[PDB]
Amino acid sequence: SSVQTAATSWGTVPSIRVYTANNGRITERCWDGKGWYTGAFNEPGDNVSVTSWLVGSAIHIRVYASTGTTTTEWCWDGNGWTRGAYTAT
Amino acid sequence: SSVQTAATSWGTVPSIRVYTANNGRITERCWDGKGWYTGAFNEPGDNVSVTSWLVGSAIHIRVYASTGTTTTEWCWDGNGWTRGAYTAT
Amino acid sequence: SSVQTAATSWGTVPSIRVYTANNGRITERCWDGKGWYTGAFNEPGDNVSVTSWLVGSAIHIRVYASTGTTTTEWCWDGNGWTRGAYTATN
Repeated sequence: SSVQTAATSWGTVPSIRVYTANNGRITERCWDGKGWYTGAFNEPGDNVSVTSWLVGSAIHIRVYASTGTTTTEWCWDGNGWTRGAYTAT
Repeated sequence: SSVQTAATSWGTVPSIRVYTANNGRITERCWDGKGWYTGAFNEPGDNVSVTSWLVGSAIHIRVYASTGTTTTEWCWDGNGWTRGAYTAT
Repeated sequence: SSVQTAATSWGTVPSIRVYTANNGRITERCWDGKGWYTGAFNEPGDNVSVTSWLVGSAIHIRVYASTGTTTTEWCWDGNGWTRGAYTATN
């Protein structure tokens, strides 16, 4: 029926990130005040959720990507996407 | 099969907005501290996500409404819902 | 197909809560800076969304749990999960 999205934003501009699960893969579109561009995030998933927080001006993002019942956390902490410690049980 | 929701909130009261995709249409329920009422947002979609931010006391909301793989951004900036610049590619 | 999740976070640590709808039930995993543990939230639902806000250091969470077209709001205000006033229509 349809793609599934998750969105987060931060700061005053703001920056926005929209994650889209489509056909088994999640990709990312980004707005930093001037226009939309494709982000670095690209991971398997049929479902996605996201949360983010600032430490000063530094953004931290957590993306929860699920296939089946297997949910992987992906972390942005300023220097690339890394696999997080999240486990579902 | 079940309806799909997205939620955002802001301020200290807080205000809450809950968007529900049901049978191809997304509608909005709103809480501003006293009770729930039906909001102005009404757009096609099978899937919904949302983010929001304050500029001072002014709320800005972005709702991402998807059908198929077609995602439309809807913007609240204080003066009605407008179509945003978001594109998926 | 897959499980469906919703996530929220607050504060500087931060605390994170991830809600997962799986096979008709929503459960909660929690991070408070040291590790992940299973939270108190456990309610029926095929779909979940969440929002939260701080009042000072006190967290308030609202989880919207849906089955069919019936959405129930669950509230955390420091003293257990309670059913909220949310209704989907008049």
